[PDB]
Amino acid sequence: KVLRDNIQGITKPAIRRLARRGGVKRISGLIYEETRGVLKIFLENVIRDAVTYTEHARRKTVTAMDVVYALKRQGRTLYGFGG
Amino acid sequence: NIQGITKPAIRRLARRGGVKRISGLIYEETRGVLKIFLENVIRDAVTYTEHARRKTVTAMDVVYALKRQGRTLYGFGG
Amino acid sequence: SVETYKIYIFKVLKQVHPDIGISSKAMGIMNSFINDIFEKLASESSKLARYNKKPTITSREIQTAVRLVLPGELAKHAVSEGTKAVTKFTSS
Amino acid sequence: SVETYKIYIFKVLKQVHPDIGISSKAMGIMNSFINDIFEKLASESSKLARYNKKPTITSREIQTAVRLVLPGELAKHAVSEGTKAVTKFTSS
Amino acid sequence: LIRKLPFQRLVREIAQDFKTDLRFQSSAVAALQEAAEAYLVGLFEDTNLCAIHAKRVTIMPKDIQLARRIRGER
Amino acid sequence: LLIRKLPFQRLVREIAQDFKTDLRFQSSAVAALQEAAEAYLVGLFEDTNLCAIHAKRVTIMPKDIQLARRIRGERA
Amino acid sequence: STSRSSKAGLQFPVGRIARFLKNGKYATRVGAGAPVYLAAVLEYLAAEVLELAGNAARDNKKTRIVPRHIQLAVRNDEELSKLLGDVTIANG
Amino acid sequence: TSRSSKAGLQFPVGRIARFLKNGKYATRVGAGAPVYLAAVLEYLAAEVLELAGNAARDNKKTRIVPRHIQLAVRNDEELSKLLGDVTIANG
DNA sequence: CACGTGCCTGGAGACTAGGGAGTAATCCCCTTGGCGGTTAAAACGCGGGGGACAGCGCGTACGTGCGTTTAAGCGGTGCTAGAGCTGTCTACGACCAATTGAGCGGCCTCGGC
DNA sequence: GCCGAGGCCGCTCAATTGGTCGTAGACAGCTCTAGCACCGCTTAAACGCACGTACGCGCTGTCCCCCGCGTTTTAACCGCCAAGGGGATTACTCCCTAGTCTCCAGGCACGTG
Repeated sequence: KVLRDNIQGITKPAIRRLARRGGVKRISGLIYEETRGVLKIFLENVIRDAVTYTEHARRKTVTAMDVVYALKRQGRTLYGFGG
Repeated sequence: NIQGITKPAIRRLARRGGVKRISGLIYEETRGVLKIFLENVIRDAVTYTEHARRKTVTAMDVVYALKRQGRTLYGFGG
Repeated sequence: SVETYKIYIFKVLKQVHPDIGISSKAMGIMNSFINDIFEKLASESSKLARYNKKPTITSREIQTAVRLVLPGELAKHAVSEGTKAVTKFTSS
Repeated sequence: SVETYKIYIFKVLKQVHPDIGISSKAMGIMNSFINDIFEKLASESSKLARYNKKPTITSREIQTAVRLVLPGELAKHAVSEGTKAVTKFTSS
Repeated sequence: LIRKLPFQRLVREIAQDFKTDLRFQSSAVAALQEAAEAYLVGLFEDTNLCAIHAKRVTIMPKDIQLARRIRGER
Repeated sequence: LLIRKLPFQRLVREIAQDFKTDLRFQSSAVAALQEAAEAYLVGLFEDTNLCAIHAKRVTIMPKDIQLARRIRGERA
Repeated sequence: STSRSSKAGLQFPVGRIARFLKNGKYATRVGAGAPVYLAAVLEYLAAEVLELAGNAARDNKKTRIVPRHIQLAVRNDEELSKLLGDVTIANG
Repeated sequence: TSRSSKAGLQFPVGRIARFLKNGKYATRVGAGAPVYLAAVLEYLAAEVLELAGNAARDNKKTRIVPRHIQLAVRNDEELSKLLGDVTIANG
């Protein structure tokens, strides 16, 4: 069950709504691929740290505290998912 | 005493960074930025001096103050 | 079963604003914020105790941690409140 | 009096570049670099034992600190070298 | 803003390259989605500042590149 | 060093006067502060140059520095 | 039988904070003024955050703080944003 | 014999062991932790020294000076992120 | 979501017993201050040409609407992997006393920049 | 050619090796929660296409305002001396906090208008 081409699940309207919430009025057609790349890098960093925390505790499930600690390493404190 | 950081000093710092031509209003903004940076670092350093019951600011205090800001400094007693 | 600062946060709210309440999720967020600040101050105080080779953590270590981790006016007001509390505790 | 990493860094230098020497200020910078990395990997190994109610710093904590501090390929090479060293030490 | 299920699939795909045969909690995926949306909104704010700087209104990939350069992200 | 030592030392003392009266400074402390300050200003000027190039310019104005600082997060 | 929180004039539990500082392995010894100083700094911080959140809720013609109102307290005051950095609140 | 010869390392296992004991990092330190810092604190020194020596060769020198270390830190993508913004004295 | 009632686990009072922090005395380094000479760098004025900024016209590419197609959200069922907790035992690390050589300060000597 | 990197030498404060002791961690078992897989129907969101006009971008011109240069001013910098605060170390006496047991009420869950 190989997974591939799932980066296109971040559809054009999703990126466009995110930009609208950020104040962007006009979006060029080349922003979308760049947004996919940036999101992929961010997710790679966070997931790498979270998997490190998961494998420290001898687990096969990534939990909310792992992601919270991974984000906290990045200076992106997250509240409401435990602590 | 902020005027001691003169126009050619700022110009040399800018050239070190690759700037080719400098406007006339850059100098005041640069002085303000430098003041803010020094205020933060010296505040942390003075806190560290207070912790040690001292009246002198040492190199380690400035090193720690800059480490709090992600400005790791090497060669001054590390 | 789990220790939380719900009663104390509720009391502080009832003092600052007598006509506003808190939702359960807001209490959870406030508890998380309090725990985060407590951990940030405790870890810094431990680091200062360790660096200076001090076996004990005193009020001066906590004062320095407060002045190092909080921004300016917050640090000043927090130092004032803490000194007031410590003086009132020692005297009485 | 003051213990420093001076002989060790020279020994490592005369393994990768046997013909290049090194200055005293470069000793200062490398010693500071080793100290910074050591306290990083020790602070993040103590915070992985405290937040687990574990009174021991095993090799597993050091590996997790290595994977959490160092960048990707650097971390992979470091964990490889550390595992090799621990295997050799346990075997002999 | 992002559909939940495509984001879940993307997160699992990325996690596959780091540790195989991995399982997730729902709270973990929700936390990742919240953090990712916040990060992208902040990036778009800085991108809009960069676009305003250059006297235009349409944001372009060079704006994202400059914002991430100044931010220090690689 | 690109900044003369005495003006920077006087500036550091003047700034420190507002945090505690009657401080003494070591020479090493002023040297470290000067090095850090010069490095910070050079990095800021690099970012300002990128901002100026983005706007199709070769002359940097204060708006470039403001944008660089704002994206960095120092001014808010 | 007067509590240590009543001797100081606080609502946060001095004893609970002391016990947290003793079982968290921050230092082998903890003084008598450190639990009374955090319990005041934390109370002041909670009061500040609750006051700003209540102001935000009152401006929105509501009389019960909900997680969105905390995200407007911390994202209007520069000091709180600098103290917490990039803070994301759930259901906000 | 020594604890560094068992691991085949050039760095002091015992000195790191006491630095990780007397620093009050944890109550108990394992037997394999000092032989894991020493093996990680030697790969990093090896990498930095290799890059510094490469920089020294590029400048037609036989010695590593602070300037060479700063160049090595700045050119390497990974070492720059590990240390952040590092200013090296006399660089 | 406030408000009332029973319970049980943790905070408080009193006490004694070591050891860490306060506090006084001393030594001698490093900081602060003043002064005179030289001289490198900063300041001032000026002429000019490079560039910043406004205006204008073109044509590219975005946004909005509309009809169609995709697959996401939901609600049930089913099953099993593995998270969380408890109990028991063997192995590993702290401590302490004897042994012995690696590493730090000082020197003399000698070749890269 | 000569001053900062290299090798040699004596000397104390570690690192090791060896035993013993108590307890922390590895490991085996078991109970129930929750994460994954599947299916079917609904329908909201994504998608593709068409059309118009908003605006990115290249070109042109004009004024202004940085830059390089020459001259005069000034204050940084080096060298020297004095004098004295206070950082660094040590020796002592005493007050603070850890560990224990008895005493009891604050604070967690759970049922309520």
